[PDB]
Amino acid sequence: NTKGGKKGRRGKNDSDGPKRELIYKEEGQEYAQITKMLGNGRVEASCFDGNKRMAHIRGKLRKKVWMGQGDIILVSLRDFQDDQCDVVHKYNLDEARTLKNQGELPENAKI
Amino acid sequence: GKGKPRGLNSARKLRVHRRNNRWAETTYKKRLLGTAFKSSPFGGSSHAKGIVLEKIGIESKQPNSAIRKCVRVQLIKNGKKVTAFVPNDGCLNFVDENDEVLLAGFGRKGKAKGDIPGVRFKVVKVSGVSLLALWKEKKEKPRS
Amino acid sequence: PRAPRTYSKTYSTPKRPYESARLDAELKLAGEYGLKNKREIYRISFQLSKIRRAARDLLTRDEKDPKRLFEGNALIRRLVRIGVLSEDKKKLDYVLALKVEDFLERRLQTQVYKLGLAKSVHHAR
Amino acid sequence: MRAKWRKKRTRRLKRKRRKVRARSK
Amino acid sequence: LARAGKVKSQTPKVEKQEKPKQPKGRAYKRLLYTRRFVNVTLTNGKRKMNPSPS
Amino acid sequence: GWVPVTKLGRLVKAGKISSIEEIFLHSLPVKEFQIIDQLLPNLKDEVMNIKPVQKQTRAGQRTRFKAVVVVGDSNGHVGLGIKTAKEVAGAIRAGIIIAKLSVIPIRRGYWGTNLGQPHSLATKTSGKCGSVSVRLIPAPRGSGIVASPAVKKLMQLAGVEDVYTSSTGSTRTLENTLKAAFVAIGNTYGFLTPNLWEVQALTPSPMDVYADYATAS
Amino acid sequence: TRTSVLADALNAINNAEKTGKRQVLIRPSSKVIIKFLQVMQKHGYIGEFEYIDDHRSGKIVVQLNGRLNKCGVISPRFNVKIADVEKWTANLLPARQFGYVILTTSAGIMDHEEAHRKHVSGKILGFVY
RNA sequence: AUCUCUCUCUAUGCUCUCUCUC
RNA sequence: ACCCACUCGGCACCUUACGAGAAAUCAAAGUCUUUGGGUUCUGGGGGGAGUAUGGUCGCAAGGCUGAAACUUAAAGGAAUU
RNA sequence: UUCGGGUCUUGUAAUUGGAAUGAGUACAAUGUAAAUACCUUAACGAGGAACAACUGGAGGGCAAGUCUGGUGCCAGCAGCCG
Ligand SMILES: [Mg+2]
Ligand SMILES: [Mg+2]
Ligand SMILES: [Mg+2]
Ligand SMILES: [Mg+2]
Ligand SMILES: [Mg+2]
Ligand SMILES: [Mg+2]
Ligand SMILES: [Mg+2]
Ligand SMILES: [Mg+2]
Repeated sequence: NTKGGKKGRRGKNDSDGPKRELIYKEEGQEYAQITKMLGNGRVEASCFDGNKRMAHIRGKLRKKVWMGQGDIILVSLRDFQDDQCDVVHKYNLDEARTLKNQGELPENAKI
Repeated sequence: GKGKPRGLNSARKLRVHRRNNRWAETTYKKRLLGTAFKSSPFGGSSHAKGIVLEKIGIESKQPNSAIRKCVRVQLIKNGKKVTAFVPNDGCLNFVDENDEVLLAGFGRKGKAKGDIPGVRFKVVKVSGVSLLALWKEKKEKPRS
Repeated sequence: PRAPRTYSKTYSTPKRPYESARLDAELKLAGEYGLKNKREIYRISFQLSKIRRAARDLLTRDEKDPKRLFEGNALIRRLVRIGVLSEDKKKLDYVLALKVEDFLERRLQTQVYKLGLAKSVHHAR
Repeated sequence: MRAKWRKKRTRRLKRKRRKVRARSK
Repeated sequence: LARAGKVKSQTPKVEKQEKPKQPKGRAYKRLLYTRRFVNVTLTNGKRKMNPSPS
Repeated sequence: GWVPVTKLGRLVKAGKISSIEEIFLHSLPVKEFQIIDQLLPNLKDEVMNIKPVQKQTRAGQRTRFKAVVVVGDSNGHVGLGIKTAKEVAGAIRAGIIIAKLSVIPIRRGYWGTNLGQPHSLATKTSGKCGSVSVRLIPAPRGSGIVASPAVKKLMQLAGVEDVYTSSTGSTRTLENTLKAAFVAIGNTYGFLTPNLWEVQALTPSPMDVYADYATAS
Repeated sequence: TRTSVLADALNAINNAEKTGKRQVLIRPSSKVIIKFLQVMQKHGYIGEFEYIDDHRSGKIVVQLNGRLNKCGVISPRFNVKIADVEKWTANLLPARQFGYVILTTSAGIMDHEEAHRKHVSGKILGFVY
């Protein structure tokens, strides 16, 4: 079971596990809380840095991993542009908590 | 019984009918209303040049994905804001803002290419150097 | 200015560029008669096509009309002078046929190789 | 979608526009 | 990073081979003809041209 | 195992007929492809197109292949066939058989100058399978068969020197186009022209004359 | 109203041919139609035509061979010039040489070949084959 | 001329795609 | 008033195809590649759109007339599993 | 009888040669208002590395690879399908 059982979910197979290794920060890539989940693949997500941004879903997670409101997310910022940016990796709740404990992200937002 | 008139002295009417009908052929209408000059940023022209405002990486249409990379162009002749796509991989690293650039169509008689919405024009000659040449080493651009 | 300096196209490009059989035929002809350019073959075909057109026009005008008597005869004579057309074959229908192979055979490229002098077509060229 | 409804909506919009124009005048 | 200029910045540029000079114009055409219509060992089967290491 | 079932077939086997022309004249119910092979010696088996075809029934698709076959010599009589089947080769074979059974002659016509040897087409000839309409306008000597590649191939198989064609409808349905062409060709001989005019009296059928040899009792 | 009588007659003839019927009845008939029929007979496209050309308008009955294929008209009777006759033939006649384009010329109503022989073109009236 | 005559809520659902050799 | 025989005129059927259809179907949607019996009127991918602008006709509501920019590679017809 | 000669002619590979050439150069002569360039022409001029052909493509449409490494719904192609 993934979302709603279905006749049309057995033709997919998801492989990641709940016990997966947490992904760290990169260059031109940082952490965001989701302000409001917008339509058509767009999403309003406030970064942990201090900029408002406009986040966008790029492939991969577009159907595989569903997302909600107020989630800690990996965003690779546009190197040429700035206002439009893209989501790369969704973080789990446990994962988020671990990150918070570590102090890798700034302590400003709650899960 | 063949709706169009077929008489020997029936000619004028026929001609007028044909004329009237012609006005529904889209191409003909485009040619004759002057929409080639009145509307459209490339006003009758084939290879308009302009300058870069913003470097938006426009997200593509469906079945496909990926961020596509385009350029906001202020045309030098008319001065309309234009969304124009840049060919090849990371040619954006040769464009830069406030740089003069020559543009072309898309083998589409106007319209838009099969993945990029809003985009109508290829960026072809960045500062009169041409992008293809830049891509395959060949020639170097004036920049500094 | 001067004016009457007119430049003629002399060859026809085929309407379908990858119609395979045609291409193969062209290649074969090139192989046979040593040809740098497919435009050479095309050129010759264009010439032949022009001749054919003329012949067709003549045929359109009825049997033993003045035009037919003149122009057709002239064409036949011209062909005989080049060679190509056989001496038995002087009746416009033959002209309409003529193939494509014959024009690539009555030309210096082949005509040198025809009696010897080279022992190869490329050599002759 | 029904076309009649669309037509009705369009008519309503037109009416509104007319009213606006009148007000402006 | 999903940034412009990938692939060509990543892939190692393996240089062009020396190779003996493949002929021109007429000669090239002749060579092509020889390759395709003179002999071909695949007489029985198909009129295929380009093969594979398979 | 070349044993015939029909009487005509039996007759052909025995060797008391060597002419397909006679058969064409008397319009005979041929249902064995053997007959054509026996009489018409050299005929080129040519496959035009293999269309994938489906009927989506509950558990996935059902891929059948439709092959188009144009058979014939290079002098007058031309064969035409179509078959949907599971395996492709088998389908092709079936099509070939059908084409052979079909085989129809052409009234290979002229232009005016005559001179010699059966040339191109008799008349402006037409036929429609679907929307597709095929013209056959008899083209002067050397004016190479101008047509859809498929139609050109068919003409070549038939043994026509030079023809103009004109298309109408959606010709992208190649099978339909081919069918139309076949129909047009058929029409050529089924047309009254001053070369016919003078009536020739009816000759008795080989089926009626050699009836004693066709039956084994 | 029936506008072109000749056209209607030709249509009737064509229908009869299609059927396989070996007799017609042309309803209003007369003059032009008669001449057309005569021309056809000259080459033997129709067998024998007989009219009860009575005290009214005329009614033609055509006992025909059936060898005729099609026989057209064109009621916008175009003024044919001596050169574009070839073009017309190409358009209308099936074969290059079999069949007859009917011309109403100053010299009289006859086929195309005959017109050519006299070197007088006129107006197209119809065609057979 | 032989019928006979039954009954109501129930909203939505996002995860691709496929040909051969004749 | 009935019954048969005929017609003439009308609304319609049923049967076939021997035609025409892309088919479903059609005694006309037939005589249309063998393409011109006469004439009017309309349509030229879908959407934007019967919208915006004018004009008019209207007490008004609206009707007549009627775009373009842009926008996509389909929308749609009939049949089939 | 188990080859074979390759008896007759070709295709094939850096191998190795024996003969031509104009393109540049050019004494000059011609050309020409004067000189270019061409037409003529004595001297120098090719061993693949030279005296160097690119331009597009290779799923179909449409000729041409279920080759080799990289990227991994990213970068990108692609007129439309994809
Ligand atoms: Mg599974
Ligand atoms: Mg439209
Ligand atoms: Mg208005
Ligand atoms: Mg649809
Ligand atoms: Mg020189
Ligand atoms: Mg290349
Ligand atoms: Mg191919
Ligand atoms: Mg490429």
